[PDB]
Amino acid sequence: SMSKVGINGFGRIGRLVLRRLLEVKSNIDVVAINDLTSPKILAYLLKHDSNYGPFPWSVDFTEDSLIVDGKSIAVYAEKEAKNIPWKAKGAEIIVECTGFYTSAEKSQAHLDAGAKKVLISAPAGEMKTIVYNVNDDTLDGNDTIVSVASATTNCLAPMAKALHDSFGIEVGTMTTIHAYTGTQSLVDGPRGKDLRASRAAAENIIPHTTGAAKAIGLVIPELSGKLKGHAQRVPVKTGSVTELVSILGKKVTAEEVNNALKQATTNNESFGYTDEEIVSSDIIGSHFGSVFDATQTEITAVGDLQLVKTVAWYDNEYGFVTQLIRTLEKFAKL
Amino acid sequence: MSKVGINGFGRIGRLVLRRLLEVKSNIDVVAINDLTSPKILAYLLKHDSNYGPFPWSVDFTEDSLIVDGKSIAVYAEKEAKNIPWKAKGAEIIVECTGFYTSAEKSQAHLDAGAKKVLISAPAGEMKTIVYNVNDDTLDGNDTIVSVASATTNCLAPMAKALHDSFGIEVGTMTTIHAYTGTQSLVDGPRGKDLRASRAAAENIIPHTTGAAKAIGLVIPELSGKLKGHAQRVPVKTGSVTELVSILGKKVTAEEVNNALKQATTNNESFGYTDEEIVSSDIIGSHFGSVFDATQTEITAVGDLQLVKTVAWYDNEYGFVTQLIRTLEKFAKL
Amino acid sequence: MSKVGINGFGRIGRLVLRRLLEVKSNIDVVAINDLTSPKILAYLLKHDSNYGPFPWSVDFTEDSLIVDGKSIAVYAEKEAKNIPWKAKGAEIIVECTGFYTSAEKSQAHLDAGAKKVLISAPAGEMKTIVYNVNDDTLDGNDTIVSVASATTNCLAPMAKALHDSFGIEVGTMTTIHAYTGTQSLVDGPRGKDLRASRAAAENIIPHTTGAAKAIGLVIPELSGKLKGHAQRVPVKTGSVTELVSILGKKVTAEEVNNALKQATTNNESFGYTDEEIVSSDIIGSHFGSVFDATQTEITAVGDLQLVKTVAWYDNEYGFVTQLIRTLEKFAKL
Amino acid sequence: MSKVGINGFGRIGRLVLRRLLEVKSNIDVVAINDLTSPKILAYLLKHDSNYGPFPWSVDFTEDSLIVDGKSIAVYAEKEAKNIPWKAKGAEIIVECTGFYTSAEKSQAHLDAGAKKVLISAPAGEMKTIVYNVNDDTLDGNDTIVSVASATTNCLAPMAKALHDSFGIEVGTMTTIHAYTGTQSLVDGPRGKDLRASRAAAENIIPHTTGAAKAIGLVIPELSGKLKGHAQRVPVKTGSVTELVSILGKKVTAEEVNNALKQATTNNESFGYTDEEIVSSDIIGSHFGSVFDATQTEITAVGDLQLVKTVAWYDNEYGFVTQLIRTLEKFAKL
Ligand SMILES: NC(=O)c1ccc[n+]([C@@H]2O[C@H](COP(=O)([O-])OP(=O)(O)OC[C@H]3O[C@@H](n4cnc5c(N)ncnc54)[C@H](O)[C@@H]3O)[C@@H](O)[C@H]2O)c1
Ligand SMILES: NC(=O)c1ccc[n+]([C@@H]2O[C@H](COP(=O)([O-])OP(=O)(O)OC[C@H]3O[C@@H](n4cnc5c(N)ncnc54)[C@H](O)[C@@H]3O)[C@@H](O)[C@H]2O)c1
Ligand SMILES: NC(=O)c1ccc[n+]([C@@H]2O[C@H](COP(=O)([O-])OP(=O)(O)OC[C@H]3O[C@@H](n4cnc5c(N)ncnc54)[C@H](O)[C@@H]3O)[C@@H](O)[C@H]2O)c1
Ligand SMILES: NC(=O)c1ccc[n+]([C@@H]2O[C@H](COP(=O)([O-])OP(=O)(O)OC[C@H]3O[C@@H](n4cnc5c(N)ncnc54)[C@H](O)[C@@H]3O)[C@@H](O)[C@H]2O)c1
Ligand SMILES: [Cl-]
Ligand SMILES: [Cl-]
Ligand SMILES: [Cl-]
Ligand SMILES: [Cl-]
Ligand SMILES: [Cl-]
Repeated sequence: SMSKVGINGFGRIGRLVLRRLLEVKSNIDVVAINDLTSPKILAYLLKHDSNYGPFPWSVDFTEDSLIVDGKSIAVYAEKEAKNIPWKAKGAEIIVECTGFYTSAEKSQAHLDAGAKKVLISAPAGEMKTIVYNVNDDTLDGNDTIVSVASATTNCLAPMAKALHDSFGIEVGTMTTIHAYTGTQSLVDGPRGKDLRASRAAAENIIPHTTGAAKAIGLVIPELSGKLKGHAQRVPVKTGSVTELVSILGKKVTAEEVNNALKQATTNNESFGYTDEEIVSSDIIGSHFGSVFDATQTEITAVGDLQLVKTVAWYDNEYGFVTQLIRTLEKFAKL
Repeated sequence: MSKVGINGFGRIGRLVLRRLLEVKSNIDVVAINDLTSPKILAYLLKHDSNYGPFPWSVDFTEDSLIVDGKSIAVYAEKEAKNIPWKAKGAEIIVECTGFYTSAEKSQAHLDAGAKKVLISAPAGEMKTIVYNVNDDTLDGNDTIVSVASATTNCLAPMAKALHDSFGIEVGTMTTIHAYTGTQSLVDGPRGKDLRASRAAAENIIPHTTGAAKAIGLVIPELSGKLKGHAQRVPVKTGSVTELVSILGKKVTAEEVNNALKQATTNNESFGYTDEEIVSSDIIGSHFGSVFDATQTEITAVGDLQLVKTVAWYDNEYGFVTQLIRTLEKFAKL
Repeated sequence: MSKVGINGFGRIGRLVLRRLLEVKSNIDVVAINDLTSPKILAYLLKHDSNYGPFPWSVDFTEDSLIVDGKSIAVYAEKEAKNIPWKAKGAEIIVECTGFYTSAEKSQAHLDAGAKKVLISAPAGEMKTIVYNVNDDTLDGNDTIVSVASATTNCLAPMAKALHDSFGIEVGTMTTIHAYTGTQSLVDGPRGKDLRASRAAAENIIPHTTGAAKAIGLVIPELSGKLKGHAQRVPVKTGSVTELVSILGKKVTAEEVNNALKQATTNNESFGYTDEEIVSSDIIGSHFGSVFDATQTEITAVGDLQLVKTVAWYDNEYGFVTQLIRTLEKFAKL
Repeated sequence: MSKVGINGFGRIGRLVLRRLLEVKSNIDVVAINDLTSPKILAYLLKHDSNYGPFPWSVDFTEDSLIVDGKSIAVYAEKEAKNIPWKAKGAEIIVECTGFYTSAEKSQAHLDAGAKKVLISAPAGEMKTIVYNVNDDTLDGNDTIVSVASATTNCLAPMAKALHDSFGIEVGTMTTIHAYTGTQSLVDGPRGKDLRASRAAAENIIPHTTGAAKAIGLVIPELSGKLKGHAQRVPVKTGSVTELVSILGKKVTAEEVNNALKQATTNNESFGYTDEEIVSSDIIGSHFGSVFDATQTEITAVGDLQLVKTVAWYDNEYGFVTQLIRTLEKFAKL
């Protein structure tokens, strides 16, 4: 069993990866970290978190390492993945969280740099892409580079799966009202080519493209090409919600849709259920990838024309991370 | 009837007066009712967190505002039946408190000596007006009317245009809506709406709204064919409405965009953009709705088609501009 | 041991219960009074926008909350003299409504059957306790006591240490303070504080506070020597207190900081940090005040010296841990 | 001189243009350098999250902006020496990038054919100007000059008036300051400054500034007498500076306010308010600083006296107005 892990990109997602690993007392062992800064700065960011608060374990550092819960972790500072000295500590599986290696072509650099497998924390083109407890059974021993898609995908997928299986989804469109992230702007200024991303993220509702629905065929093959959607990025720091409007393959009531979602969430560590009147901050630190909200279910019908709107919460930082880590633990034991 | 009183000199009520002054209306605000002192109403009029300084002079006396040199009586009667509207001859009441959103309740303004009420919110089965959609329905004998919600003013012009051009068979709405005074600053009781008891500037809060459900009051042919809800989020004003529809015809995005553009032409109430705007860009809008071509989306599989269309709105000032047009026509009957 | 009643199950009132259970306190909370239904209180206790899910089970009946399987009676009496405290034998009331902040007002809890009241806000000239500064001034005869504001609880430990080590000749205080429920979500009337009427999540808002003015109730040697005020800013909790002092002695930054470290040693109410923290890092703190040596500043010209000292506080949970420490001593008397 | 280039079409860079157009300056912006396309600078000039739509037409080509029907070249040179300032006759450079804050560094604008540079930030030991305090120190032989920070333009007028009337023997400043582009959107490395790495809109963030430390360049007799810092907070623009001074005379609050009223009278750079304003009320201010008499505070204990004076400022637009004033005068020498 491959127990030894490297994290590339010790950011929002990367830091939480470590946090979650120590929280579930995993046999997986983080032996090296690569970013662009000093151990001092990484230690400060790891110790102090604006969203989840103080790190639950001891954090200290050296000129070339972090010391977390008494255990030493090497820190490297290589912009180019192929130069990361992963063999020095035996980093076997790389959790790729930088945002700059989101393809097989790009992420294979880690293999050149001496790692064995790569798990990418973002969509990454047409490669094996896993949403745990939806399609993790498609994983095998020959998968060497894998994607876990976006938080949004981990939110949409299990909801869509439940619907697909119970009723059919003949066509649908998704809007996620999504917390702001590092790809957006603090103040109005250039942010590559996306004009909207240029705008101050905490002062606006900002429409934003996402591939979650578009590329859903990678997770649920039978819905391939049948979903579209987008994001409205809004001023909350983490916690998001996905709405899916579907034409289903069967006439339904709200109760029928809600019972089917309940069943699919039963005995399911990835996919939660609620009928409580919750709001976005209640999902912060969720250990699910998705939490279906029965109180938002809505059936609109005129004769035989039926629209069905299903809604699910997700903590796009930690909740997602819990999915990444479930996927990682299975990856390592193949 | 050129003389007006305002009940509820709140976010809507105050902007009502700003807008009347902005368009040099021959309507005359003579009286204002609220729950507080003139000092406090005057500070609030003078200094606005969303729109900045009042462009006119503002002073007060122990019973009045003086706005741009003109005296406006202030009353503090929590029951509308006790507002002395006849003292300064207030004929038309712009009801902006949120406590009289029905025929039965706003009757109190007429028992109190006014002739007409225009309610700044939905109010059941009464004439409900979205200006430049169904304003031709207003009548000389109408005494109590609604301008519905800001959300309704945003949805209706979009739904009207899609209805006329393609037909809407069924549809559902979500508005990503700026927070409002019906919500809470900090977590705490807010009557019986549990979601509304939560800190509004720190949460995405789902919230019910009749905008889609009551659309039949504005566009009879769409009666019962829409439903919808809001997601309240931390921006102070400026909101967006997404409508997802099954249309009566197969379409292209370009065809939808051009139909909509046609409907916005020479339309003081319904605006158009294909610029990559965000919500703060709608703050101060003088339209009730601004349709956004950049977010049009056609999802097609074989014969099936879903069409997502989206319009922005300044739920405060933009809605107010619709309220004033509706009031300018209401007063000349 | 003792049985308590909570009046005002609000931001402070709910966190009092959370903290009592977290420390496995002997105190049993037996009754709660507020203005609403058990359903609404259970919703609010369960789901907290600042601290997340309640760590215990929460349920309700028509007259009660059930928390970790223990029943707590719920009443809805706006006048404290009508709260049936005797029905469950609540002898110590934790007064958290904002409406009984005087000895004559909180007396009504004793007329209703309680023995002692601890008030969760400044309450005039009464025994006013900052735990680990002046908790020794409590005795078997006190029946109504105050714990001051969160700001007093931030200020008084810093001021006491400076007092004891160097003397404070005079000083002034400014706290950059999270917004609270006394402010407004949207621009609108809020009693006679004009500034409190303005949208709290969208402004820096100057705001009056007695923490400095009434510090003598907690540190008698400093009566009349300190003034200050707050700037309310848009963070939901997490506040910081700066104090500019002329000290009695003449000092280096290092020396100020050593004095404060000693004062924070084996002191569960008052903490120290030399880490570059920001306000969200204090959220959930089990201190009333955390002195920050990084912000210490000595400005000096000739024999003239200004000393600025800065301390953080979670005005919500942090304060509450102080209230609970004080509440535990006050029960045992 | 009437021919200017802007390096750094950022928050400050864009408002420079907006302001020159607002005052009908007979300076013309002929060229603009940044790191992006004309399409992106046009989108940004046209849509502003703080100040709304551009008041004038904005269009572009692949190498220019068309603003109010006039062409302005756009270049994208990382290094200032590589900028074709020569080409359109760029005489005075407004250096608003943050990256060329010295004489040596802004030299490069001269090495590429510009005469003068006006830097929009503190720039070490060079001629540093707060308009209507020390603009009389500008001469014809000046090439590279600074207008310091917004905080310096806030602090200087107030300090100047206190110094003239009473003397400041020593003093310390805290500015409660709107977040800027130098801070982080989410927790992440921002060079070596640990505090600047933290999410700016979710925290009160202590932060260093030289406004007080370098006041000597603006007010030579206050040299080395002041210190201070900032608490960055979650508002988008609009800040406030607090100064605690030991003055050279005993004073009342009335005496301190009248002296400030006098200094502000027919002073287009420095404003006065007796109204209970909040940060958003300063947004769009045409002053560098607005002294607020409602926050003046005198703490007296015998011969010892601390005086807190407080001034508001729009760190974006308000600072800009000072910049222009200085620019217009720099041009004519
Ligand atoms: N934030 C979310 O909501 C979220 C959710 C799910 C997935 N993701 C995805 O996870 C990835 C990381 O997101 P994030 O939000 O943590 O971003 P982030 O900016 O917080 O973190 C990126 C980290 O990588 C470092 N980095 C950048 N370039 C690098 C390089 N060449 N080499 C090494 N380190 C480098 C940065 O210094 C930073 O620590 C992205 O692909 C993102 O799309 C994000
Ligand atoms: N804010 C928006 O986005 C928006 C948009 C469109 C319509 N509306 C509607 O307009 C109405 C007002 O909304 P708002 O945002 O201005 O509310 P708000 O809370 O800002 O204002 C309400 C005003 O009414 C006063 N008031 C309350 N009860 C009263 C009584 N019994 N008598 C007299 N005055 C009383 C308050 O003091 C306050 O000044 C509501 O019906 C609301 O649904 C709001
Ligand atoms: N930062 C803080 O929030 C903080 C810190 C220290 C002290 N305090 C003090 O504690 C007290 C409460 O502050 P809060 O933030 O919890 O307020 P809050 O508004 O969150 O809580 C008040 C609660 O009291 C209830 N209430 C109001 N009037 C009542 C009455 N007559 N009878 C019974 N219940 C009533 C409300 O329904 C609400 O649940 C205040 O005196 C406040 O100054 C607050
Ligand atoms: N924001 C404020 O409140 C404020 C107030 C007073 C002074 N200032 C000062 O003004 C300057 C600009 O601040 P800002 O807030 O506008 O920053 P900003 O980040 O908005 O603007 C910086 C602009 O410079 C551009 N840029 C960066 N490097 C460049 C280069 N090498 N060549 C050309 N362009 C480059 C960026 O693309 C951006 O458009 C800073 O020096 C700051 O200290 C800012
Ligand atoms: Cl590489
Ligand atoms: Cl898509
Ligand atoms: Cl509905
Ligand atoms: Cl005081
Ligand atoms: Cl300094």
